[PDB]
Amino acid sequence: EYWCPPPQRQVLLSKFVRQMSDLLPATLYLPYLKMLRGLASGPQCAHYCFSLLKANGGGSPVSWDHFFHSLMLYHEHLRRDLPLRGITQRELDGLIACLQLTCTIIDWSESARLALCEHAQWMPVVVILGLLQCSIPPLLKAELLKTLAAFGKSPEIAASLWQSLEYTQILQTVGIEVELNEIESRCEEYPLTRAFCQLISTLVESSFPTNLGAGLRAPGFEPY
Amino acid sequence: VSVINTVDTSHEDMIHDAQMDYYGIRLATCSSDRSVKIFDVKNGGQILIADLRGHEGPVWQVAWAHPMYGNILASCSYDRKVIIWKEENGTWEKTYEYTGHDSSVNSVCWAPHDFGLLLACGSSDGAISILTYTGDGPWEVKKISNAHTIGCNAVSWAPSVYIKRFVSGGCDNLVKIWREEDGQWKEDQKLEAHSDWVRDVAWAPSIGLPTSTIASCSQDGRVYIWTSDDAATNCWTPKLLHKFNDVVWHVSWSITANILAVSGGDNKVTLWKESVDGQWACISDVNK
Amino acid sequence: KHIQDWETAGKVYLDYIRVIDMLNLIQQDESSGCELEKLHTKVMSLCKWVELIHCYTAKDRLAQSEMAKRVANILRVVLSLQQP
Amino acid sequence: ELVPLEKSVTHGRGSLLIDMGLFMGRSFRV
Amino acid sequence: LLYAFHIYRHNYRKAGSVMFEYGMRLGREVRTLRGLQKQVNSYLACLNCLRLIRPEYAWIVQPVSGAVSSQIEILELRDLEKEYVLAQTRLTLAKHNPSTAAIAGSSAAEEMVALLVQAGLFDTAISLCQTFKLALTSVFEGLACKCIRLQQGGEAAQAEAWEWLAANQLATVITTKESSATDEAWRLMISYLDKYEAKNTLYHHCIINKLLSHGVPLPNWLINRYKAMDAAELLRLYLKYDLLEEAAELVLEYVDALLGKGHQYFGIQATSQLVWFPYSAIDHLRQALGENESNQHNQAILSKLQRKMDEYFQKLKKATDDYKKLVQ
Amino acid sequence: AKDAAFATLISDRFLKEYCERGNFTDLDLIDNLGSAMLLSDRLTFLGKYREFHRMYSQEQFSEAASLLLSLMTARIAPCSFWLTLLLDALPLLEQKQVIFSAEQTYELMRCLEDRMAAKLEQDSSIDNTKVEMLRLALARNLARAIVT
Repeated sequence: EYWCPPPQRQVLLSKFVRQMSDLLPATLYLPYLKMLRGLASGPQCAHYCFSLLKANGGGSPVSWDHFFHSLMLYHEHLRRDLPLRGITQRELDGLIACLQLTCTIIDWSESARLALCEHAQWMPVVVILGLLQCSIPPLLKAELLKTLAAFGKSPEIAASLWQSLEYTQILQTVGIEVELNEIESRCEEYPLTRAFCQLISTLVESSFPTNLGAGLRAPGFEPY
Repeated sequence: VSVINTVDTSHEDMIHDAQMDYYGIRLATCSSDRSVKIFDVKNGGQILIADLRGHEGPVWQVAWAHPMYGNILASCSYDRKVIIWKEENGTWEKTYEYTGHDSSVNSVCWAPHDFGLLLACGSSDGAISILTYTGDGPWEVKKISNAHTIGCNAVSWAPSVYIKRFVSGGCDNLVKIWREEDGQWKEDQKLEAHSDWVRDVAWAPSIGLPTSTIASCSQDGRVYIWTSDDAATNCWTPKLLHKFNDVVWHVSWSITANILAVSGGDNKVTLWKESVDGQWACISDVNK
Repeated sequence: KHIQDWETAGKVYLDYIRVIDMLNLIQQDESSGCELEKLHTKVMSLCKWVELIHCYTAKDRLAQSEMAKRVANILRVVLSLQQP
Repeated sequence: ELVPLEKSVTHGRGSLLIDMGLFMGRSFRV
Repeated sequence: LLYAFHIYRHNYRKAGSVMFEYGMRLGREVRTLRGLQKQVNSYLACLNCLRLIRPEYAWIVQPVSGAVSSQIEILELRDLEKEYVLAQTRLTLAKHNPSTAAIAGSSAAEEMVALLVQAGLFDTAISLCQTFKLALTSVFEGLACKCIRLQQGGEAAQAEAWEWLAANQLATVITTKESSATDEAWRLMISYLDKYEAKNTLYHHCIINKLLSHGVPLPNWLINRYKAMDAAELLRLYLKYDLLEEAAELVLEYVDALLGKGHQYFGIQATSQLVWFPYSAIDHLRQALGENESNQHNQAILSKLQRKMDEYFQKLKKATDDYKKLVQ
Repeated sequence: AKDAAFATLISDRFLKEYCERGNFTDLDLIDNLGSAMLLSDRLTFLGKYREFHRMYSQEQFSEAASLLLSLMTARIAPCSFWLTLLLDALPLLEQKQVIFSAEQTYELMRCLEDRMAAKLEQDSSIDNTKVEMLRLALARNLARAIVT
């Protein structure tokens, strides 16, 4: 109903999608991002809403150019400070909602899931991989890793992902072992561990890959 | 002095020359990547509007034409081809390709709108070609052979005052002025002062002045100022501006106040303005 | 006098518009005979020129056909109101 | 970035007269 | 009946107009699969009728069918051609996939192109791009992707690949046993490129870029063609993925070509005139070499290259003096 | 040897000879291929073309036309044979008793338009006349169908 490909009702709705896009106040940015999270359910409703964000930045504060540029700016700014503008609580809740909406679009629809990964203009794949090698707060590491899974659902990206998690040595085969013992074990909450298993379970489901890394280690998936 | 929008050219090599349009809304740019790019800089926003690739070698110079004839842009090149682009309904297409030269075409300069749509092409074969669009039909070509012994580096037309005249500088150490007499381009003057290759000559757009001024930069570094009080007399007097240690490349006059911009091999731009008494004085030093 | 091609296209368009207006007015204003004769002469001249319209673009063709049709209708009306 | 300061080999071949113009392309004056 | 009557009366223009009206009204009201097919048929008929115009009377005065400001869309054949191309691409996509079928049902040209490339119907995407003057970059990139996939892929992928090649058009039959499906797809792409070619920089660029998705040793024929056309671009892509040794080999070969040895393979014409040397690239290469400074072999090759270049330059200077004297 | 490549080659040479002479050689050998025809796509085309030839000659015009349209739609034929098949379809439409149905002629129209696009990416005059006559006949048949 929210997507218009006209009955007076359809015009008053498609207007309501566009008439509400006018507001730019920071107070309605979080909910309007949650609204689109609801509207992007069902594959067709994902691609169309993926195309709406694409054109809105071809500047409107919600767009594919702003989302992927805002993450790239935080890559350079958080890397230039390696041996701190900790992403403000509003820029954090702004980024989580922009990643929670992206996860709901690419899960329901795979066409977007194919189109959003192989992309070269924004190049999210290794830019995410280069973002994990700069040590960050654990919440951003997890959402980065999670989006890697929904991107890896596609088989060809899954095969490309299993050869990358091997070269990056995210798990040391300094990493998830220390965060589980020092941070999650102190908070008595384990949201990072549940998510790292859910990523492995998807990549194994696509394939139990051939020997993960020769030369570096003795071949195999055993250390994981 | 003040800093406005800084453009991102998305280029791959050294931009050899640039040139803005009549109204200052666009900027053409040419590089050694065989590509002439058009930029729409309006209200501080860098927008690449067109990318024109038709050359086989490096592009040396780009020149915009007068508004009345449309958006005509000339681009000379190493591949002996002078390509004239034209914008129709927002689309840039090649309308004419003059291939009548034996070596690299180094400079293109349009004539004042009063004369017509004339374009002069100076090439390293020592020849200057005058292309003329009569409105209907193709381009009439008048080639001045053996203009310079070694090669021609730069051409520039005189402000309309109508006797069609243009000045050309070559590697033969001589700055030559040309004049159209009886429909034929004939050599008018031979100005000799340089001890080496003339790199660029530009005729001042004299405003409200009986005198005609031409500037010439050279390989040795000596920038000379050529002045003729009476056009009839054709007696040109040179005046040394400053001997730069590094090779001076090109010279450019300001449209409104006649301020010469000189660039040397020292990667710096020195602005020179003549005082009331007559002595030339540098007003600012804008280095890269 | 100075405008080139003035006679051709200019006269054509002017004639078209004037003919429409005059036809309408005269029909309503007791059909004055002298004005009717003038209209006849003008419409004959206009036919003579419509055939000579040169075509460089597609719009030229469409406009030409439209004008021809309208002038033929007007010519028929004029014959009807004069001879019969 | 444009090379900081290579001014010897390319300068000797910059004084060459076979194609001083091509060797003097690096220049600019708009 | 109306349609038949008009076409019997040779009123090609009128028949076309009636069919256009037909199609519009059709769609507007009936949006079922059958109704949509009928609209397509109607547009096809309209196009065909308009094209029957007499050669003598090569003019079709067509007005906008405002009544499904009375506009007059003088479309000649161009615009209706575009509409029907769009409809046919919608139809072809519908057959391959059902959801994208519905999506084409209500979309635009760029959207059609996108979905076709995803599904793997490349030749159709190529044709659509040409009609709306859209560039062929997308299709070339998609083809390159499939080729890279097959280069290192499973058996099932190989068979599906063979299949979609038959959907496209392989020019000739080659008996080579070693070729397999992958090599057949390579040749298809190559042929499509040669026929539907435009700006060279664009197509070669996109192919090479996509090939280097995860690295690939380029074949010698391609290397030679590129060297003969755009050696500078060939060098830039090397530095993009850090292939310094290959870059140095290319530089040495270019130097040899500029000296007359195998100049044909580099597009060097040479009365000396052309001597364009990419100095900036050499500079960047030297900078990349002088960062890690660990491999002794790299340092040695750098030194060799530098010595050879110095020799080249002295010879160039001698030739220079000679030619200057000659002209004078 | 059950080789698809050599069979294709041989079938191609046969078609070339036919075009030049105007008549097929060794007609009998071509009629009884049977299941050997499925070895190559080009061989398959040859057999079906010869069958059409036989059919329309001995008053089986309807079946022949159907076979021709089938061949054209399957794209087995090379592009030069496409035009010949269309020329044959022309007198089939022309005959007083309508052979091709409306939908079949629409499919032929689509093929002709698709051929025109691919072609771009005397003879012409005859083919345009052919196109026009085709259209006229198709339209008359369509009228008769809308009628019936």
